[PDB]
Formats: sequence, C-alpha cells, structure tokens
Amino acid sequence: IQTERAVQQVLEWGRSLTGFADEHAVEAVRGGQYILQRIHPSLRGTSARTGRDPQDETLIVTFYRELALLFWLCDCNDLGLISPEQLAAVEQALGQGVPCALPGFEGCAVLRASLATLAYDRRDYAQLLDDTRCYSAALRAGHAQRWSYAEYLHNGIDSIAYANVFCCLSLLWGLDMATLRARPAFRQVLRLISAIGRLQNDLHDNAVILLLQRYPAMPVVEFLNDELAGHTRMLHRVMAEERFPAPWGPLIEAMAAIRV
Amino acid sequence: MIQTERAVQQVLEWGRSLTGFADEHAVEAVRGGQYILQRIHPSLRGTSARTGRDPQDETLIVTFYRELALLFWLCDCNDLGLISPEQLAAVEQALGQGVPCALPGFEGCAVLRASLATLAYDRRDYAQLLDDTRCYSAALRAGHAQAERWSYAEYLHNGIDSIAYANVFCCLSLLWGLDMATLRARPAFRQVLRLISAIGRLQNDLHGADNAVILLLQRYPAMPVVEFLNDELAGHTRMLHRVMAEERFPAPWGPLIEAMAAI
Ligand SMILES: C=C1CC[C@@H]2C(C)(C)CCC[C@@]2(C)[C@@H]1CC/C(C)=C/COP(=O)(O)OP(=O)(O)O
Ligand SMILES: C=C1CC[C@@H]2C(C)(C)CCC[C@@]2(C)[C@@H]1CC/C(C)=C/COP(=O)(O)OP(=O)(O)O
Repeated sequence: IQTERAVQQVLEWGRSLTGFADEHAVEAVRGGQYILQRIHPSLRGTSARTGRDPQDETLIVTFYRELALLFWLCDCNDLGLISPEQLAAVEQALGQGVPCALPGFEGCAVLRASLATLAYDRRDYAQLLDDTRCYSAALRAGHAQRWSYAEYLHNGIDSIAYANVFCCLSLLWGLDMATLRARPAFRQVLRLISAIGRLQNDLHDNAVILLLQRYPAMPVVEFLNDELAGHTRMLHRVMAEERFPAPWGPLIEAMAAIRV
Repeated sequence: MIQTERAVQQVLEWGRSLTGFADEHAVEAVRGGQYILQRIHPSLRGTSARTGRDPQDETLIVTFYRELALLFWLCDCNDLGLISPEQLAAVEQALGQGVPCALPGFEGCAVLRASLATLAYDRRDYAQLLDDTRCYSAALRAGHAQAERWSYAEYLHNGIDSIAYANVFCCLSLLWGLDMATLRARPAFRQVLRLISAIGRLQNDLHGADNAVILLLQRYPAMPVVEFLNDELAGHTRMLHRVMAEERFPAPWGPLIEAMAAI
C-alpha cells in the first residue's frame, strides 16, 4: 500500500465517526508512516517468529486507524466536536470494545472488532482497552483543570497516548509488550518517552501556561526546556543500561524525534 | 522494646568496625528507627502470629538500627569525604554485592550484610536490599558530583534514591516478613514508593550534597524556587493520598507510609 490508499482507507472508516476531520486521517497516516519506516528493519527481523509482515496492508491500516482515533478523541475533547453525551457513549464503547449505543459512531465497533481479531497476543487487546480508558480519562481530567507541575506531568503522560501507540504496535506485530511490561525498567522508559512527548507538545490546559499563571517571574520556557533535556538524558541512560528486544529501541527513539 | 541507650551501645559496638563511624551515626539511627517502629508497632503485632517475627525481638530491632546507621554513615562518607574514593568504592562493592570488602578497615559491612541474609524472612528482600544499596550509593555520589548542572527532573529522580526510603522499607520487610517482594509486583505500590520518596526528598531539601533549592536558584534566579517546591510537595502528597485510598495495601504498609510522610 502506498500513501493515499492508506489515507483514503482511514478516511472512509472515519466517515462512520461524527466529528471526524480530514486532518485526523491525514496526520495519523503521516505520523504512522514515519514510525513504521523507522522500525522497518527491526520489524522484518521479528517477522520470522511472529509471521506478521511489516508490509501487511491490513495491519498497517488498522494501526493508522487507531492513531486517527486517538487524534479525533483529543479534538473531541479540546474542541467540543461532539456533545458530552456523545463523548461519554463513545468512550464507553471504545473502552469495552463494544458498539457505541448512540448513532453516528459505527467506526468504534469496526475498529475494535478488527483489533480483537488481529491481536497476536490477546492480552495486548485487553491492555489497549485499558490504555483507551486511561487516555480518555486523562484528556477529560486535564481539560477540567490548582494543578501542581507534578500532577500535571503525571496526567499528561497518559494524555499523550504513547502507551496506546506502543500497545497497538505490539498487538498487530506481536512485539510481546504484555511480557516486557513486567520489567520495571521498561515501565520506566514508557513514562520517560511519554513525558518527553508531553513536554515537546506543551512547548512545541498546558504546562507553559499553568506555570506562567502561577509563577509570573519564572523562566518557565527555559525550565521546561531543561526538563525536556533532562528527561531525554535519563531516557538514553536507561536505554543503554538496559537492552530491549527489537524493535523497541528504534521505536522509542522514533517517538522521541516524532517532532519532525 | 530494647531501652534506647542500650540500643545505641549495640549499634556503636558494631559501628566501631567501620572507619569514619561517629557516635552521631548510631544515636540518630536509633532515634529515627524508634520513631518508625513505634508507629507501626500495632500492625506488626498483628502480623506476628503469621510470621513468627516478634515486634520486640532485640535481634531484629538492633539489626534494623544498624542498617539505618550504615545509611547515615555512608551519606557522611560522601558528604564529608571521611574515607578515600578507593575505600568508598570497596565499601559500595561489599554492601551492594553482599561480599566481604577487599580493603581493610570496614569489617562491619560484611558482618551486617551476613546477618541480614541469615535473618531474612523472604530472601528476595535481601537481594532487593542489595539493589537498593547500590542505587542509594550511586545517587549519593551523583548528587555530590553536582559546571553543567542537572535538570530539576534529573535531580528529583536521583534524590528519590538518595533519600533511602526504599532501603528502609526493604529492611523492615526483610526482618519482619512484610512481603514487600510480592507487593512490588503491583504498579500502584511501586508508585507510592516513588511518591513517598519524592516527598521525603522535598521535605528534607526545604526543611532542616546538591540541594533542590540552591539548584533551581542557580539556574533560574528569577523564579520563586521555594514557592514552587512547596507546591510540588503538596502535589506529591495529594497523589500519594489518592493512590493509598484507591489501593488498600496490607498492614503495616498504610501506617508505615503515613509515618514517613510526617517524619
Ligand atoms: C494527532 C496525532 C497524530 C498521530 C501522532 C502519532 C503518530 C501517534 C505520534 C504521536 C503524535 C500523534 C498522536 C499526533 C498528536 C496527537 C494529539 C493531537 C496530542 C494532543 O495532546 P494529548 O496528549 O492528546 O492531550 P491534550 O488534549 O493535548 O492535552
Ligand atoms: C537512610 C537514613 C537512615 C534512616 C533515616 C530515617 C530513620 C528513616 C529517618 C529519615 C532519614 C533516614 C531515611 C536516613 C536518610 C539518610 C540521608 C542523609 C537522607 C538524605 O539524602 P542524602 O542521600 O543524604 O542526600 P543529601 O545529602 O540530603 O543531598
């Protein structure tokens, strides 16, 4: 599959989601192509064991649809694209992997049914449902926020959705994240790359704003930038000290620079 | 409960086998240790029938106090350069690997470590203590190494290890059979561990070796450093409270974490 075929396949499915915008499909495919391209070499290697082809169109489009779903949900929250009633119904459906009870959101059932069918290790599917609920809640709790930088960063780590991205990749290509999750070190890296992602976004409510409202005289911009530097170094140190199975090393690095 | 001065003397007797050990190390260890044991005493009484570990066992108590004195002494070895870099490295090897120290003047290390191994209710806790000892050691040196200054993030991550709460909890679990090795399998438990440790680190830096306050002030002179940290400390406390509520950890973990927050 090239690019517009993927974009159109994501867009076609998006028509079954009220509030879906073209950009949700376009940016999901662009970000998704970026990640898959950076981990391709590592993937084809594991392809021997799993039997999951890096170029499998079905797997690629499903991965892109999950990314589009994440972008769409974020806008639904930040921009009120759909009603609060609709959002609650959609989040309930996506979090349990069942059809939405309200009309105009058939895409939820389609995507989740697909993920269940394609899950290499079904434990990743349950984990994805879990990450979806966490994500939904972090978007809501953050929108409704008095917040300390610590609490902000803790919630932001879940609202950035990197955990969901990793879990979807594991689900489709059999990357055994369900097993790697048991290692405290892996969990640590997950938190760091996510915080990196959250800071990069807030810098590019939001961190900068939150700290400015509270500390008018604080160089919040440089501070937050040092924080980003700080987290990146800690990520590297742990990446070395620990040795994660392909394609996790290139994947984590890919996520760190997705600011391209 | 062994009398205070009798415990101090027992800690001091062992401490005499560590170059640079000072009376203060034993005295402060017994004071902090008694504070902790008194606050979790009712709980330990409750688990004693199951474990066979008596809250008033002098051997267990003195051993816990000696580990606390060890941590105080190590902090000073770094902070005041009581021993040479070569001697500190050898001490870290013995305490972090559980082997005899290759250099003379530190017999107390292998002695305390051997007692802990022998006394461990669940031997996993001993290996955990060795791990926590390595983290604590590395953190003391990293902090002291702190030129290119650390980010607040890097500081707190390191201060979480340098505060030694993990070590204290692990030693308690080893001695009184508190099943920390199993509880550590729960993500929520590991989170409260990082939380209570960050809390202890912030409180220490504010109340009264790189310091959070002097750190943020040298890099961000204009920012209201102290105000910020006090806000971050309240933030960690709120997070801790909610997790402790959501999750209902077996006794004595609730009282133990509560006691550390107030110490
Ligand atoms: C919109 C996005 C497209 C997909 C893309 C991938 C490929 C997953 C790589 C990471 C970035 C991204 C998810 C990208 C951005 C997603 C999104 C709009 C983030 C907005 O912030 P978020 O963490 O959702 O919380 P908040 O609502 O912004 O507070
Ligand atoms: C490890 C120590 C022994 C036990 C003691 C109790 C009894 C729990 C009371 C709280 C302190 C402590 C945990 C104590 C801590 C030793 C130590 C000096 C903690 C401060 O961190 P440290 O590594 O010294 O870095 P810094 O010098 O504060 O920058």
